Amino acid sequence: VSHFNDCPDSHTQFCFHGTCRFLVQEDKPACVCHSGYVGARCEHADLLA
Amino acid sequence: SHFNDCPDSHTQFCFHGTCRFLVQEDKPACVCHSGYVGARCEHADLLA
Amino acid sequence: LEEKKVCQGTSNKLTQLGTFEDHFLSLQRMFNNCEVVLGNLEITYVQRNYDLSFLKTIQEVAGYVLIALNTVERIPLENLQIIRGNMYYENSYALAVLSNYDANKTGLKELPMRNLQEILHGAVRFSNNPALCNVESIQWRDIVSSDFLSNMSMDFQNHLGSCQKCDPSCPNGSCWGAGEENCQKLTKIICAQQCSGRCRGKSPSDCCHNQCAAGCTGPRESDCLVCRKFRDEATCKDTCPPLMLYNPTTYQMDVNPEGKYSFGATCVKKCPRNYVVTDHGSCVRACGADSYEMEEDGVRKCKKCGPCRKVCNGIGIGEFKDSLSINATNIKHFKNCTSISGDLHILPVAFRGDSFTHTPPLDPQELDILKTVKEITGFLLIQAWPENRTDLHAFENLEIIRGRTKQHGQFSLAVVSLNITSLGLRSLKEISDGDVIISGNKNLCYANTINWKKLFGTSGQKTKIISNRGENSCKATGQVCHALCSPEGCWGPEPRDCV
Amino acid sequence: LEEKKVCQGTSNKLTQLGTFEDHFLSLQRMFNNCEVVLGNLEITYVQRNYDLSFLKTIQEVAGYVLIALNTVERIPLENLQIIRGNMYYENSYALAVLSNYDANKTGLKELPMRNLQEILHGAVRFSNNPALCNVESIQWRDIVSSDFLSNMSMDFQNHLGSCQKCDPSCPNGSCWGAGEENCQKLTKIICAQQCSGRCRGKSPSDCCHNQCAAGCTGPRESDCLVCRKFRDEATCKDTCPPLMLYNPTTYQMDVNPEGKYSFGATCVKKCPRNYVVTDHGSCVRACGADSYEMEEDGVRKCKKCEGPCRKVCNGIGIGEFKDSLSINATNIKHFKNCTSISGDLHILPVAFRGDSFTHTPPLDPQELDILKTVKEITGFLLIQAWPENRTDLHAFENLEIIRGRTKQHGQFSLAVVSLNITSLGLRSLKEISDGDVIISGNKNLCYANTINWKKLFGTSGQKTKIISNRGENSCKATGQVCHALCSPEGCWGPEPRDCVS
Ligand SMILES: *[C@@H]1O[C@H](CO)[C@@H](O[C@@H]2O[C@H](CO)[C@@H](O[C@@H]3O[C@H](CO)[C@@H](O)[C@H](O[C@H]4O[C@H](CO)[C@@H](O)[C@H](O)[C@@H]4O)[C@@H]3O)[C@H](O)[C@H]2NC(C)=O)[C@H](O)[C@H]1NC(C)=O
Ligand SMILES: *[C@@H]1O[C@H](CO[C@@H]2O[C@@H](C)[C@@H](O)[C@@H](O)[C@@H]2O)[C@@H](O[C@@H]2O[C@H](CO)[C@@H](O[C@@H]3O[C@H](CO)[C@@H](O)[C@H](O)[C@@H]3O)[C@H](O)[C@H]2NC(C)=O)[C@H](O)[C@H]1NC(C)=O
Ligand SMILES: *[C@@H]1O[C@H](CO[C@@H]2O[C@@H](C)[C@@H](O)[C@@H](O)[C@@H]2O)[C@@H](O[C@@H]2O[C@H](CO)[C@@H](O)[C@H](O)[C@H]2NC(C)=O)[C@H](O)[C@H]1NC(C)=O
Ligand SMILES: *[C@@H]1O[C@H](CO)[C@@H](O[C@@H]2O[C@H](CO)[C@@H](O)[C@H](O)[C@H]2NC(C)=O)[C@H](O)[C@H]1NC(C)=O
Ligand SMILES: *[C@@H]1O[C@H](CO)[C@@H](O)[C@H](O)[C@H]1NC(C)=O
Ligand SMILES: [Cl-]
Ligand SMILES: [Cl-]
Ligand SMILES: [Cl-]
Ligand SMILES: [Cl-]
Ligand SMILES: [Pt+2]
Ligand SMILES: [Pt+2]
Ligand SMILES: [Pt+2]
Ligand SMILES: [Pt+2]
Ligand SMILES: [Pt+2]
Ligand SMILES: [Pt+2]
Repeated sequence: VSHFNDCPDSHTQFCFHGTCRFLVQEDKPACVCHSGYVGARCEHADLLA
Repeated sequence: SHFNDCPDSHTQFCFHGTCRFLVQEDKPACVCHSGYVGARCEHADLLA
Repeated sequence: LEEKKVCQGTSNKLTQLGTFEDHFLSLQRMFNNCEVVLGNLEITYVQRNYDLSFLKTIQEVAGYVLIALNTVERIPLENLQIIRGNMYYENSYALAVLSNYDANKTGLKELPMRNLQEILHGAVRFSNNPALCNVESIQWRDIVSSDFLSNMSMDFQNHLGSCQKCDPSCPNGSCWGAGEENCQKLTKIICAQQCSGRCRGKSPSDCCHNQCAAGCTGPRESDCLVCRKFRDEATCKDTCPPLMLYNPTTYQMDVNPEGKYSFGATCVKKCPRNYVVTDHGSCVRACGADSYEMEEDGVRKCKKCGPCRKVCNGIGIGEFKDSLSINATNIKHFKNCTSISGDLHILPVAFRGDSFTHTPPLDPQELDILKTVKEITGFLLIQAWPENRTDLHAFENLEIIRGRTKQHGQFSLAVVSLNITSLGLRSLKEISDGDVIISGNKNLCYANTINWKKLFGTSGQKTKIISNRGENSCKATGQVCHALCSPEGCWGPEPRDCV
Repeated sequence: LEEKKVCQGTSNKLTQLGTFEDHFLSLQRMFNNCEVVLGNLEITYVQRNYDLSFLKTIQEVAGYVLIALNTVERIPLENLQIIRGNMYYENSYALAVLSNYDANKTGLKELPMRNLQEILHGAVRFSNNPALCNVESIQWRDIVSSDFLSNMSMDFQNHLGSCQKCDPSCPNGSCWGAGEENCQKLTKIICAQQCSGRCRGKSPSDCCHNQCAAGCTGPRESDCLVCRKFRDEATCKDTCPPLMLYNPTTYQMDVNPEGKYSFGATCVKKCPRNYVVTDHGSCVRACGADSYEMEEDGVRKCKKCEGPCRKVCNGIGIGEFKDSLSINATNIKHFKNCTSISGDLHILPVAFRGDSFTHTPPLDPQELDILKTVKEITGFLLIQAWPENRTDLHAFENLEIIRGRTKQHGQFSLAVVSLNITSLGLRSLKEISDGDVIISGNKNLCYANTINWKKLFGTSGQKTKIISNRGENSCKATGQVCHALCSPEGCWGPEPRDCVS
């Protein structure tokens, strides 16, 4: 978007369960987890399923 | 003057010295034989 | 005597949890009626018109505070008085407020933290908040430890303009927002020289007790706003009153009738359930290298060995503070452990290897190392297992899972989204506390045969064992407990799989 | 860090040790270069013109201060700063100045305690000091505990004419003597309200740390004149820094690099070898009722009793024996089947003879054999009497250990004096952990010298004083040396089994 931009897709994913996006102002990658996941890298399942 | 004489000399208050009454402070005190210490001259003065 | 609604906290940093709305429900659920935050407070991506009024109850935040990428007009953290900063953000900050707006259109306008009197550790940073009003006028030298004021790399702006000037009744023109309500309260920069901590005013009779943080309503201990270190009923102590006191004229330990135990940052009459009691009148989650555990008659208390069993740290602490899972790199350290002080995580990353973290795949065979682990003090979270392993054989000797620490504050054992056909947990005889969730294992067939209640050791423990392999299909394919198992089910189809 | 010379102090109260001439010597001997009296400071019966200048070095007194029946004119306790009051005189006073005058109203006149600024515990009591000057001007409200001011019994009615005027520069005409240097230095009543204890001035910037006793030279915790409780090297602390500190965040116990051990009123880096080390980071004299002492590496620690363990018995001078002078009829009742004595054993002549002042029936000498089961004595063993029908310390034939955590007169762990025994007979004795040994005045004793006492000494400094018993040349003459089979190092008797090796 405006705060974000593509993310160099490495062989091993940065966001285990969601998509990466590079946010411009902080110049670093972040995630947008798939429903049912949490974590800085969307690595945990919300056991509160 | 400051001293009198001790009461019921039963047994003995002082173990190693003579008993004397302190007229003033109103109470018995002791005078130990050389080589002893204590309010009742009960202890040998080990330091020697 | 006077609790205080406490809650978990989060660590998603700049990540979004699904849609804005989804993300928002997650936030609201994690901090609803919360007064104390043991973890961090992360307010991110909240959009315009979402009500954050529920945030008014937050009084303390133990970790750090991250406010970022919010377009909402106001974040009413009106009662947050303290940010301890036990754990930081991006290595240096206890308070980070970043990029709060969208396309130079709308953004975070007001952040009325008129009671934020103290930040014990860590620095503060503000960046790209083009609509934030007033915060610039704040005198941080009254809130952040001097040994942190230098790491402060802030930068404000008024590219919104709809900013009102601080009320004329404010100090040196300092405020957190419009109104006299939001004027900045000074409590460390205007104090009388003869004073150590915070103060009510500049009067020598207006100083606070050393154990006071932020400010105080009086000159005494029971008169603090928030406690510096420990909290005892209604007092702030540097350390909890010992259960025993030494007697200088007895060379003996006398029993202090006014003694209490250390439990986190609070002193209490007796340690809670499932914690260990030490010789020092404190409640710990793990003993020392030399000690072990004893109970059945009283409370689990540590002692001391020489044939002590090997105790290895768990993922999350020790040499694995920022380690996501058991992996190729670390699996060596769990050498020949019998007990884990902490938790065990096994995520899919462990098998794929991880670039961003320089970790190569883990050889499935390696997991057999865990066969010596007989007990786990924290929790066991399994989100992945080697592709061709029928069950969790590597844990078939695990006897006790204590739950001293739990996933998301709730779960003690979490087995989800695997392809195992049976559990295999043959030795699992006790799950001290915490809930058990075994879901999304499409081919898992014996889970429900086990009577879990018989393994629990705390009230309220429940299970969530659904959406695995359908009972009907398990029966059809004949995958049920062996004939010699009329008792409490089995952990697999095998005879030795029976409870 | 201990920076002052100590000494024992006395407990003679109003008793006089022989002739005024002798009495003085003891006094002079017991306090000569003393700076800290661990016990009581008793200056009594000192006569006119006797030099007491050796009292200028005294700085503090743990127990009480008794000044009575002295005709000497000046008692220069010029540097005494604090009287802790750990033990009282007459059950109430930490300081008692009583009847210090001869016949013709001649007596003590100058008691310039120009530094006495604190009496932590106990009341003060002046009385019958016909010649005592200045002292009446003293304001004891800045010196004594606010809890004993009413327990007070001051008085200084004298010959106003023989007493000089304080001095212009004295706070409320308060002085201990003539001249400025004796004006009553104040450090409590003149404090800037907001302070919690002694101060060093009237200003709010001028007051002492909460732990400072008497007074201070700074505002910190290392500027105290003297400490109220513990002493941690150069600081005064409410408690010694614990070896372990709870970690509120991680919920576990951390190691405190500032950790120290609590020994009496000090914070030390290590506990004394003879002492027990508890799990609370402190040196103790003994363990609990359902435990015992274990040896390991070097430090001695306590351990829970596996079963109905070895029975321990309180000694004389502790517990229900705090005021017992010796094992006696009334006592014995409690010393049967004892295996260890936690504390001390005192055997005085009073035992067998009986005391009427404490209605203590005579003792049956035969009964002391119940002690035969005692193998350990935590403190010291003092023997001043022994049944006449015994030639060796029979009842102690099994004693193997004397730790000496406590010592008679602060010096001895073994004191056998003036008995009629022929041989010690301490065949099992294997260790005297601490403290000196004295064996003297036993006219018939013959082998005490053959023992290699230094072999039984587990603490540097320990020494023996084995004299005035039955002479060596006399013991040899009647052939009372160690047996031939004792080729080794001495014996405890003449028989073969009294040998050491
Ligand atoms: C597999 O196991 C190994 C070992 O258990 C584990 O390695 C650990 O990786 C983490 C980071 O992933 C290391 O800790 C980090 O070290 C960096 C040093 O540059 C620090 O900067 C980090 O601090 C914070 O700030 C960083 C910003 O610069 C962030 O990127 C970071 O996330 C932190 O917020 C952090 O301390 C750790 O030292 C190693 N351990 C060892 C001994 O190698 C690995 O991550 C595991 N892999 C997986 C995916 O399970
Ligand atoms: C009371 O104590 C004093 C001082 O004692 C001394 O100092 C203490 C701090 C300790 O360290 C003691 O161990 C030490 O003795 C006694 O007075 C002192 O007596 C000694 C005699 O032993 C004098 O020693 C002198 O030494 C020089 C050589 O350096 C000789 O030439 C002298 O002939 C003499 O032996 C010492 O001068 C003296 N101190 C002074 C200068 O005042 C005192 O005797 C003692 N009272 C008693 C007997 O208990
Ligand atoms: C947000 O929290 C409130 C909490 O309301 C009550 O008071 C809290 C201190 C705590 O004790 C809660 O358990 C109480 O319920 C929730 O409001 C309650 O909702 C329930 C139904 O879910 C209802 O029966 C109560 O009457 C409500 N209490 C009130 C406000 O009067 C609310 O549902 C929570 N929403 C979330 C999870 O975001
Ligand atoms: C003999 O032993 C008895 C018992 O311990 C002693 O009696 C105590 O005497 C003191 C005197 O100060 C009292 O305070 C105690 O209360 C007494 N104890 C009991 C229970 O009677 C007695 O003093 C001893 N005889 C001596 C000292 O020679
Ligand atoms: C002592 O004298 C001072 C004058 O310097 C006075 O302030 C104080 O009140 C007096 N103390 C008494 C006895 O009240
Ligand atoms: Cl490591
Ligand atoms: Cl490693
Ligand atoms: Cl199987
Ligand atoms: Cl000196
Ligand atoms: Pt959550
Ligand atoms: Pt700043
Ligand atoms: Pt204890
Ligand atoms: Pt045990
Ligand atoms: Pt003495
Ligand atoms: Pt008085």
